[PDB]
Amino acid sequence: KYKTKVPSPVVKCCGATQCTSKPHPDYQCQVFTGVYPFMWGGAYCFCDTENTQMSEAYVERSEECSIDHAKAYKVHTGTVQAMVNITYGSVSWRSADVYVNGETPAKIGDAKLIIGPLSSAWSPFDNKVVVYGHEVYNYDFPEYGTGKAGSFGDLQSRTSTSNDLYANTNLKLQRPQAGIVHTPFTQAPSGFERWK
Amino acid sequence: PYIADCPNCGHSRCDSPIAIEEVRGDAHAGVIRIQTSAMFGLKTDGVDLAYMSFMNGKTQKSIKIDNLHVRTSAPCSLVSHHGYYILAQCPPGDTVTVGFHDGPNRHTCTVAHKVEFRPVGREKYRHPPEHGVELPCNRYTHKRADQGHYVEMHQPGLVADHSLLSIHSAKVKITVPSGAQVKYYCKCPDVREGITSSDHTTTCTDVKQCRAYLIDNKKWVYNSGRLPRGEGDTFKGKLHVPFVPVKAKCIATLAPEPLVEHKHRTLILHLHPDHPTLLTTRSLGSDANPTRQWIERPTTVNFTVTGEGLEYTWGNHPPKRVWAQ
Amino acid sequence: QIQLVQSGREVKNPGETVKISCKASGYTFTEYPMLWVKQAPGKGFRWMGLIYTNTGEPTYAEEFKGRFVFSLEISASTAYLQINNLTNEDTATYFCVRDYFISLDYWGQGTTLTVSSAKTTAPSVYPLAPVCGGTTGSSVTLGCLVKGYFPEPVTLTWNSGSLSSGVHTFPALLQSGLYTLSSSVTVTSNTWPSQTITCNVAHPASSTKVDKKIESRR
Amino acid sequence: QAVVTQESALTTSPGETVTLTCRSNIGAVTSSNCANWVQEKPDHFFTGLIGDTNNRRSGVPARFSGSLIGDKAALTITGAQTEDEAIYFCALWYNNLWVFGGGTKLTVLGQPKSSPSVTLFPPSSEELETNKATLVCTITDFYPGVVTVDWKVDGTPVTQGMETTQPSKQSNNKYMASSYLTLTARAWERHSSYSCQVTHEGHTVEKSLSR
Repeated sequence: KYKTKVPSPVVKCCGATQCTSKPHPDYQCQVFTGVYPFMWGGAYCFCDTENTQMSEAYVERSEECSIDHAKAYKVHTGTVQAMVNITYGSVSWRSADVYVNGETPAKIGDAKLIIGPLSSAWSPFDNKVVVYGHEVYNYDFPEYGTGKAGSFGDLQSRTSTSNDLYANTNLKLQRPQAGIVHTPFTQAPSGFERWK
Repeated sequence: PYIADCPNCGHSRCDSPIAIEEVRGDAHAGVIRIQTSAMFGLKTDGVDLAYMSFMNGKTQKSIKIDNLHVRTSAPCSLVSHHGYYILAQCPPGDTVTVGFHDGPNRHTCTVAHKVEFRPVGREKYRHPPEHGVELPCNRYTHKRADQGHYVEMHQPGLVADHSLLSIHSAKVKITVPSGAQVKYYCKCPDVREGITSSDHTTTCTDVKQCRAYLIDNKKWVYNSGRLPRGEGDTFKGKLHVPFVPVKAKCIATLAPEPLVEHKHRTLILHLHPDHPTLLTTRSLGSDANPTRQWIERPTTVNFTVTGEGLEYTWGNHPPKRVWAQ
Repeated sequence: QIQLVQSGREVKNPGETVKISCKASGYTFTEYPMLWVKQAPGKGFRWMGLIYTNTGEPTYAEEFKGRFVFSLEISASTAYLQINNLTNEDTATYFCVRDYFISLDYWGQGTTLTVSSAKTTAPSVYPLAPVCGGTTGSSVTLGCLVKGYFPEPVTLTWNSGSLSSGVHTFPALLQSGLYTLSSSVTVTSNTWPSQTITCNVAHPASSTKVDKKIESRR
Repeated sequence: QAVVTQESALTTSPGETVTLTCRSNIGAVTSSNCANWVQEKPDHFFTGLIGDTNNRRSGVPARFSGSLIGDKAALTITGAQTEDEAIYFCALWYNNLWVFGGGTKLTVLGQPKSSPSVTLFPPSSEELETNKATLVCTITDFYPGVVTVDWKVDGTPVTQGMETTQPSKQSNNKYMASSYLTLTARAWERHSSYSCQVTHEGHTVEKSLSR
């Protein structure tokens, strides 16, 4: 889930402050005029329409993104394993980890054993998978870079470290009301909020 | 201790020092991490986390925490404070409603935020019990020795203070806190920047047409949305967060055991939970044929078990398994 | 344990700059920042600001934002006050102080500045020996007169500082545009003139050092 | 933009309990003002006593305690001692800066009186080689710290030429002062009897030289 970690808006008191499209993820910024911002002393900007307010807000990974986070995957077939016990013959023991590919031995104990390949290639994982903590979902996640806001993957970071991401959150700033300092951020709660 | 604009500050939109931003009802353990714009913790100088520094005036007031109240639909329970930030064990609530008592006044602050507490588990409780299994919840720490993240905390912008703009018996008279930087002019033409000690105003007379400002950037702030930018620069002040979300194993849920009843390749199960419990199964044939249903109302259910087996998940109670030959 | 020892007192004509040092001892510099306080001759005590000896950020009192600049030789546990474009009404004493325990716990000795126009005159150092006749008691008082110098300060010791007990050094006073100072020392009558007693005077502004041994008048 | 106010002077006797207060012009003093108490002994000697209202600095006698009484910060000296005679300043924190009070001069009964030790020195000869002569009268170890110094050249009260410093506090808490009488090499050689008279707590001490 996102966090609309709003940078603190500019308030020019008499005249405009043009905004620029900073490279923050989903950097929504919209200049606003026609304010009279009550801040602790009543208003403070002495004009009345030239009072300008520039709201800016970008999307950022939550602190929970590091730890409580869904996780997509493109899943191929790989190679299956097993801790095969054989309490063999009179040997009476070997508990060894093996493979399935039909030329791999595993000389753990005394016996050499070749397994598979199995005929039952049903990977219960689908091609596309989402993963969450322990509950694994064979979900057709839309993709990195695309996820519709509100839908799953509104925030899409490659990894946790990745400062870049894709944040289609439909974050739309609105003008603050009646000459008061604040930042209307109108936004879909995450497609990670739903999906839980 | 920053001061911002609380939205429904008892009456209506005041400017409380405990103005609530970044409500996070995103964990599971009945807990919310909150940021006041007020920085409680140690005093102004050096002592005792359990004291209380908010802004009164331009000034702090680093005194005792005596009667804090976070609350929601019900009164919450504090967990710990550090910096601008408090952790508190709350129930669910449509809103969040915070406030201490200075002693002369209630002086609270309140806010909207959708809160819930699902515990982790297939049981949908409303509250953590005393018993049950432990399993990997998401939750915030008690502690402060914490660096797992840090939020930008650069300077404050100016602030209004019309207590400054007195009158010099005919002219409007600005003063200064301690030699702080007061940014000044009036609608008329007079002194145009203001980086001064206590000035007068030659031209204008009315207090209501002048720039009562306080560039007082000796201490940085949280970068609240309810902050005016310090226009000069992105000063330093990268500053940690205490209450990281951690992988605590909450003391957690458990649903009452089922009543297993045999039939021919069929489990009748008279069932009777405490709370809404997500039951589900997996007929282990390559035909999965699973089932899901939250059960809060006691219900006798049925499961066509096959020859090879079925499994059965009474909430976060462990999964069962069954031979029905 | 904790000692904040400050630089000695300066004289400076209007317009000049001064750097006052505060060398800290006994604590870990870094966990305790520094308060700079001005105690003006009449007026009493005033907070000039505080410096975060960890980050290095200064806070100035509004009265002090401008000509005043705090800095620190971190490395040597020194904090410094610099007052630029000295105004005549900056004569006063400045103290460094440690902020700790929800207040200030230790104060320095003070560095006194006397902003004042004047050239540089070296002092004349005169020995003060007892009257020509007798002078017989259990003890004896000698003296040293440091006359006619500018500007402040002068330092005075007795026998390179090994003789400090029984010494009275008298604060310098301005007379006819020049400073005059004096000191007395009292020792047992067996010590002097048996053992040598010497007045040591330094006037940094003129690079003058004078050692004057007190000799008997006959 | 706040004014801390303190009693101007307080006088007590050894063994008594005395309270100094610290008032804020903006409102009651509270624990978030972190009242500090600082003591100034003679010689520009500062030490911190209490901080954060009631935390006693380490190595400050226990006779000293701080608290909030009513709407002000207070310092109580329980069993005041002679050694406690000094100037006490309070400091209050106001969210971003410190404001110091004017200080309270406290006087404590003790230190039995002590007569001055007066010495008059003749102009040295290296100085008479400058065509100048300065008679130095030194007065030390006197208490109470108030004296009258009068010079008398040849029986006649000099009235011009003399300069007397202000009593300065020594370490033991007694005072000192010196007086100078500057003549010319010549004025020197003219007159014949010089005398420095010091009046202290009623007794007089005259130290005369003879050229």
